[PDB]
Amino acid sequence: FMSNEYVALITARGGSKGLLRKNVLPLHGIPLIGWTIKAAQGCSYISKVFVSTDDYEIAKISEGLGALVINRPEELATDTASSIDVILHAISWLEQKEVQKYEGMILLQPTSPLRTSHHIKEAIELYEKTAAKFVISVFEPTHTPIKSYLENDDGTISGLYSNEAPYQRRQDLPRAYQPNGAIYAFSIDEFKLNNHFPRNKVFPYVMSEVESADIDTLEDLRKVEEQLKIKEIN
Amino acid sequence: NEYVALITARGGSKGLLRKNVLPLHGIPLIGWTIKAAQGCSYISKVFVSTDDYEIAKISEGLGALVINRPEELATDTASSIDVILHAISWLEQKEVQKYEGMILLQPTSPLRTSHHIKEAIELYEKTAAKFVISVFEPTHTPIKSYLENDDGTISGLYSNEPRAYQPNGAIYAFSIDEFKLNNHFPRNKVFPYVMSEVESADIDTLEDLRKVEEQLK
Ligand SMILES: Nc1ccn([C@@H]2O[C@H](COP(=O)(O)OP(=O)(O)O)[C@@H](O)[C@H]2O)c(=O)n1
Ligand SMILES: Nc1ccn([C@@H]2O[C@H](COP(=O)(O)OP(=O)(O)O)[C@@H](O)[C@H]2O)c(=O)n1
Ligand SMILES: [Ca+2]
Repeated sequence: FMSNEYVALITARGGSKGLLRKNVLPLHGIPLIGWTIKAAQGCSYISKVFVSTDDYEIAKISEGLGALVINRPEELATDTASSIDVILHAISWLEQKEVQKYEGMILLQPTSPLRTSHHIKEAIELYEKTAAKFVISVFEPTHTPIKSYLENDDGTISGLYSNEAPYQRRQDLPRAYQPNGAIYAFSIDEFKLNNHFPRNKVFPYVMSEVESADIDTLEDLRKVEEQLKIKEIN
Repeated sequence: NEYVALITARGGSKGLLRKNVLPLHGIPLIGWTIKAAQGCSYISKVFVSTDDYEIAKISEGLGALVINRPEELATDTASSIDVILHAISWLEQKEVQKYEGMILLQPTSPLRTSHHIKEAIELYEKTAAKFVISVFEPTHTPIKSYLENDDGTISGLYSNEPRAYQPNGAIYAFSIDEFKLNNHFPRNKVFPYVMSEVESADIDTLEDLRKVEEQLK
């Protein structure tokens, strides 16, 4: 169908495998998660923004900004909790609590603050243009994996893709992509058919390595702060 | 075994302007590679293949010999094979000395030292290799990436999910005679010279150059 509706889902847990409270850390005057909430809200194609959280501060920040809160069960906020299970829970919550029927879900990670409304807009346009079942934001690494080698038992090496691939121009080879975790745009119906992410009609939404920045440490956060400060003062 | 170093440096670039001649810790970028080739005992002569006046002036000034590269071989479309074949042809006409191996070195790898070149040539001799290429093991293994299919879709490169190496572009040590009979890089008896990710730094932007400057102070 030509006319489709989209819902944004932001998954942010309180706990972490590190000694960092990532999702609420200040970045250029606002909590980290705020950059992703605002990117979703700023996009014309997004009807509603939902934040799935178990945390009081994340929920408070989210509601304050105008996003809707999906109260996530304890089991789904553990270090062992599966990405699929959180999505299925959010799909279930939406089907029971939200009257609007959505074709696609735009899953967005709070750890990708350089992914903007413009990136979401473009990813949804690609999703529609290609008749995709799943659009994932990716980047082309500086050292492309299509030009890599694998080690043989005798200690020699051979091209992973082909024998001539490591010596060929990157432009003359199929492109190899690395997902950056910023955007996962998928058909809600196709996700709950296999109860997992679609395996077919998967298209890449290409972003630069610079815009692919993922927050894991205070250094990652410091680097992005400087980048935003540099764009501010020029 | 006698070895000739070939440094391929074109004037043009898709990104960073005058890349090969930009200052890095007191020396033009290319000078780090010229000096790393000259500092290695196994290297008899150092040649710089360029289409550029500035690169040639810097190279001659550092004592390297200049191979004047034709315009078509300095384009964005120009093949790696064609640049090497041209240098092989130039060497066979303009050089009385016969070399068994060619050590192809990129000026964009300034953290690759004489020590790294010595070790790659030692591996080349010890293994009786047809080809030795400097590599690194990336933090994100290439086997876990996606490959773009013909219809525009993506799927896992290797499978839907082994030791992987990524060439860093710093050193290519191969037999000249063997390269001439194949008109391509050897496909067998290829051994990896493993370097760290940190020493595998490649200059493409002013940020890459600034990062190397900082880890050079
Ligand atoms: N079961 C989980 C795991 C991570 N996440 C969130 O997904 C983002 C990226 O996860 P991450 O790689 O930083 O992992 P942790 O910080 O949770 O150790 C973070 O913003 C998490 O808050 C979640 O919502 N539910
Ligand atoms: N057709 C070409 C392309 C690159 N090169 C050189 O190969 C090195 C690395 O090239 P590169 O991958 O960064 O691409 P460009 O700088 O040419 O855009 C540089 O020192 C280039 O000057 C060359 O000699 N002939
Ligand atoms: Ca873009």
